[PDB]
Amino acid sequence: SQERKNEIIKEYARHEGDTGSPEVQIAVLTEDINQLNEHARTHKKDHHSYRGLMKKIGHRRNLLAYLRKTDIQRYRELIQRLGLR
Amino acid sequence: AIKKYKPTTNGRRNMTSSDFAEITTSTPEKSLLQPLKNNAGRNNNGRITVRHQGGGHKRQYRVIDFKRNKDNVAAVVKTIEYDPNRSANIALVHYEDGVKAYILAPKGLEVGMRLVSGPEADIKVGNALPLENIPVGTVIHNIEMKPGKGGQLIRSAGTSAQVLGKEGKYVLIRLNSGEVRMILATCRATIGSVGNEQHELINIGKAGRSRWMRKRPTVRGSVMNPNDHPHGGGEGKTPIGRKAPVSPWGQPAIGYKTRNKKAKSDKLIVRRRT
RNA sequence: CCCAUGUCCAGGUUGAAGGUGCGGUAAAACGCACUGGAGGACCGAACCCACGUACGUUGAAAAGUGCGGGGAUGAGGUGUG
RNA sequence: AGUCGGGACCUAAGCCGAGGCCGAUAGGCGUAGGCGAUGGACAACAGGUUGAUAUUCCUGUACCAGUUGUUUUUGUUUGA
RNA sequence: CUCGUUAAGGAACUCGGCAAAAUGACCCCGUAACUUCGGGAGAAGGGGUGCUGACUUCGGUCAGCCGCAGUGAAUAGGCCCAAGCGACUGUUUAUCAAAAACACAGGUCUCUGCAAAAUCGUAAGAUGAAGUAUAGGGGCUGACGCCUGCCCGGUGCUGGAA
RNA sequence: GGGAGACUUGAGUGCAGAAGAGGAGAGUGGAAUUCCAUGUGUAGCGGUGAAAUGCGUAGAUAUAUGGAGGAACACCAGUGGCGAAGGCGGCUCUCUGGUCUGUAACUGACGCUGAGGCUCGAAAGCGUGGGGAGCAAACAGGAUUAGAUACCCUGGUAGUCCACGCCGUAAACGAUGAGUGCUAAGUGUUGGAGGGUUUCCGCCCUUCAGUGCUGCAGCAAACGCAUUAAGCACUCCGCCUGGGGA
RNA sequence: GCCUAAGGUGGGAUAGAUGAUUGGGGUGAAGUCGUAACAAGGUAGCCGUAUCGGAAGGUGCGGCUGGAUCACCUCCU
RNA sequence: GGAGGUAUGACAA
Ligand SMILES: [K+]
Ligand SMILES: [K+]
Ligand SMILES: [K+]
Ligand SMILES: [K+]
Ligand SMILES: [K+]
Ligand SMILES: [K+]
Ligand SMILES: [K+]
Ligand SMILES: [K+]
Ligand SMILES: [K+]
Ligand SMILES: [K+]
Ligand SMILES: [K+]
Ligand SMILES: [K+]
Ligand SMILES: [K+]
Ligand SMILES: [K+]
Ligand SMILES: [K+]
Ligand SMILES: [K+]
Ligand SMILES: [K+]
Ligand SMILES: [K+]
Ligand SMILES: [K+]
Ligand SMILES: [K+]
Ligand SMILES: [K+]
Ligand SMILES: [K+]
Ligand SMILES: [K+]
Ligand SMILES: [K+]
Ligand SMILES: [K+]
Ligand SMILES: [K+]
Ligand SMILES: [K+]
Ligand SMILES: [K+]
Ligand SMILES: [Mg+2]
Ligand SMILES: [Mg+2]
Ligand SMILES: [Mg+2]
Ligand SMILES: [Mg+2]
Ligand SMILES: [Mg+2]
Ligand SMILES: [Mg+2]
Ligand SMILES: [Mg+2]
Ligand SMILES: [Mg+2]
Ligand SMILES: [Mg+2]
Ligand SMILES: [Mg+2]
Ligand SMILES: [Mg+2]
Ligand SMILES: [Mg+2]
Ligand SMILES: [Mg+2]
Ligand SMILES: [Mg+2]
Ligand SMILES: [Mg+2]
Ligand SMILES: [Mg+2]
Ligand SMILES: [Mg+2]
Ligand SMILES: [Mg+2]
Ligand SMILES: [Mg+2]
Ligand SMILES: [Mg+2]
Ligand SMILES: [Mg+2]
Ligand SMILES: [Mg+2]
Ligand SMILES: [Mg+2]
Ligand SMILES: [Mg+2]
Ligand SMILES: [Mg+2]
Ligand SMILES: [Mg+2]
Ligand SMILES: [Mg+2]
Ligand SMILES: [Mg+2]
Ligand SMILES: [Mg+2]
Ligand SMILES: [Mg+2]
Ligand SMILES: [Mg+2]
Ligand SMILES: [Mg+2]
Ligand SMILES: [Mg+2]
Ligand SMILES: [Mg+2]
Repeated sequence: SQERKNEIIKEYARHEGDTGSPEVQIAVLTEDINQLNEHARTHKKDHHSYRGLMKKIGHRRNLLAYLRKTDIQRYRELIQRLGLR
Repeated sequence: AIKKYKPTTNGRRNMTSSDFAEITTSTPEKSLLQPLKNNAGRNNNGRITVRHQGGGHKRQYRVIDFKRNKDNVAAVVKTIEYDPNRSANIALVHYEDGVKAYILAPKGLEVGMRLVSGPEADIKVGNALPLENIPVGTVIHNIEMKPGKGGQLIRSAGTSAQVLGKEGKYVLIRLNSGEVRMILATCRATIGSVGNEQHELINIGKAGRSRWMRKRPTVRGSVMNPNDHPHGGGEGKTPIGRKAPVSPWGQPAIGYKTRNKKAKSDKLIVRRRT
């Protein structure tokens, strides 16, 4: 949903008008991942959709790895805000 | 669901039971309990008339409302309860006027559903309507054979029947056995199928459990004496050694039909099965 | 054999499911601890039973005794009606 | 023995069973209603005493159900 | 007859190690094949046990003392390898047989649409069941695992109806 | 290579658009087959190279009206589309993945590959429970034959279908790992984008991403590949070292 | 008295030799049975799987062309 | 013209 996506983008924007940035991308990915996890539990046999979920998870992992390498403090803040490990 | 016990003991080995997840409470309704004695297969003459029955756990009878003839008010499903007397679970329901009752629990029933009975009730699981009001293809249970007598057919756990069509004052029904027959259109039925479908899959596991469930041991006729059973006698293990296997009283036990040949209900039974 | 209603089973042992914590993962499965206390579960008195043997065999006894033996929360024992 | 156990309390299994049902005879079955404890309900204990009884007798101190009477309050038919 | 001891040997006895002997408690170490992963398992095989001091974190440890011997008496599993049968706990010929026999959970076949079938009864009336085909009766097989071949001519059953 | 910065081309996000049998769930439509019921109706039907078994006077086949139920989706349909691969074709709705094209607002190398792992994975097969029309291993019978445990014919169980769970293999193939850049053209077609026309439709030019065909350079043992390389290069991975035994 | 070589006992681990018997595999100038494959190999072959059969093998489902001949469609020349 | 779809036969010579 674009409206939900936009609200998350505004919430986690590094600064005004910042659509693209580790925080924004990771947060948006996390919400998609949670929503898609619910879809998967509803449709255990939706293997094709599950593949896209795995790709999102991998992309979110890569963004987290980059962010931790770049600014560890921003990494800590983001994981706390999103409740990640 | 069905939970399988770890083989901690040879008795427990291969045993399974239900988790009773659906059951919401273990305290039945005092007003609806009635005392029941274990007849143990003995009639008023005191003779054993049905073998292999007796012993086992004590039970209290729960008064089930098979009639579902209280159409004035809605009944809210309060609880889903275990019933020792029948394979299916029961549901305690409160009528808005304050009358408490038990019904069979259909598959998919949930606490809070507001069931209704009568011609105008919508076609929802747990509702009760005369068969004439139930659209073809619907799955039903707790069917009564005579108007006002109360549901008699399709009451075991997981069973269900389907409405096939109408004709005259009768309604065409496929029963759980696969038999198709006519049933008087004024007879009522409950929409849905009887819950607790998993009941069939339980593995009893040990002899003591059958004894709890009031089944006494079954002795094969082939190991009795000739004066006890037509199969009795003979040196060592023996084959049947007759034209056909028979019950203890000589009734053939494989394929020999027993339904009365001049049954009045043949006129209504359209297609038989079993 | 069964029905209704009572009642009995010293004392030890083992540690099922489940639960909690910590690991682990995107979430899991899963792993480790702790907790938990299942069982026609284990050892063993009372109780019930009756496998071996000796003796007894005009017996202490018209079926027993001595030494051992099996079950012992169960398909259990047993009382009253 | 008012107090313990039982009866004048209750019911389970089972049994009897007005009418009733069924049946060569005899009778069989059974409704209402009853009977039926091994269960429910239910007011007293300590000590002493005899050769032999004791929560039963005696001493002490109680409790339960009820009657009569005195007194005290309150209600008498918009009535406790 | 009941019981104790017995040189050397140690099953040579005997149908057969029958009987007896031996093992026996607690603590510690340690423990195989196989397995349904639970077990097997108290496997097996070993070690310690008394008394007096000292110190103990209170369970020990260190030191010393005594005897042939320290759960000093009584009460307490013998064990292992392998094969057949039965899966298992159970049940059985009161009073010569306790078992491989019966039961059993599981499997399968079949009957039964409800005044069900089945059974007791001349009947009424009952049980089945205040249950309703995931239920009830009957036959066979008997945990579990892998499987269960060919024959419908004959006899039964089921259907058919010229 | 490390450390402190900067950058936007790779990569991703935002914004605006495009297509699709991508997946999952619940419904639902018509043709046809088989069976069932009922009319008509009579002696065949069916089948082969030729026959027979078989079905049919207990009235078959055919034929007409219905009923039941199962499976697959004619026409559209197209080196057409989509998916990582296996694969996905009636229609509707719900949930849901990816791809492509613009744009240049955003981040500022965040990327590629990837042992071990994990996931997915045709068909057959296996377990539990369902379902079962057609088809059809096994199997029965009739043929063919020297024989025919086959090809052919008549029947036919498992299976094929569904749910869940195993399995984890195929000539699972383009018999061609992934990523990136560079190196003549010509011509179809799918989905876009921009412009020059064109009243619109449409025609032309440019361009991106697919998808075919033809064909230089180059490569090759040859066959052939050739911007969808098997050409020219770089990175990472898997794999090969005579045949059999295996 | 501690320490400890050798020795003893015990249950395991591991290496080899050997063993009634048995399993597949290989070699052996002219043995028996058929003829599965190579041509359309006379039913195209092959791959996976399942099942059946003296034997090669047959059949079923799915897949590949590493498919002969012939008739169409779309593409290229 | 091309391309993707629809019964037996030793051995050596
Ligand atoms: K068991
Ligand atoms: K129940
Ligand atoms: K039996
Ligand atoms: K016999
Ligand atoms: K004895
Ligand atoms: K009294
Ligand atoms: K009493
Ligand atoms: K001797
Ligand atoms: K052992
Ligand atoms: K000593
Ligand atoms: K012991
Ligand atoms: K036995
Ligand atoms: K058994
Ligand atoms: K066996
Ligand atoms: K025994
Ligand atoms: K027996
Ligand atoms: K079996
Ligand atoms: K049975
Ligand atoms: K049999
Ligand atoms: K059985
Ligand atoms: K036969
Ligand atoms: K026959
Ligand atoms: K989409
Ligand atoms: K299957
Ligand atoms: K393929
Ligand atoms: K093109
Ligand atoms: K070699
Ligand atoms: K062939
Ligand atoms: Mg029975
Ligand atoms: Mg006998
Ligand atoms: Mg007889
Ligand atoms: Mg006999
Ligand atoms: Mg015999
Ligand atoms: Mg026990
Ligand atoms: Mg006694
Ligand atoms: Mg006995
Ligand atoms: Mg025992
Ligand atoms: Mg014991
Ligand atoms: Mg009393
Ligand atoms: Mg009477
Ligand atoms: Mg009378
Ligand atoms: Mg009292
Ligand atoms: Mg006295
Ligand atoms: Mg001696
Ligand atoms: Mg000696
Ligand atoms: Mg000897
Ligand atoms: Mg001798
Ligand atoms: Mg002995
Ligand atoms: Mg001692
Ligand atoms: Mg036994
Ligand atoms: Mg036993
Ligand atoms: Mg005896
Ligand atoms: Mg005996
Ligand atoms: Mg048997
Ligand atoms: Mg399949
Ligand atoms: Mg065929
Ligand atoms: Mg392979
Ligand atoms: Mg192109
Ligand atoms: Mg050939
Ligand atoms: Mg061929
Ligand atoms: Mg060929
Ligand atoms: Mg064949």
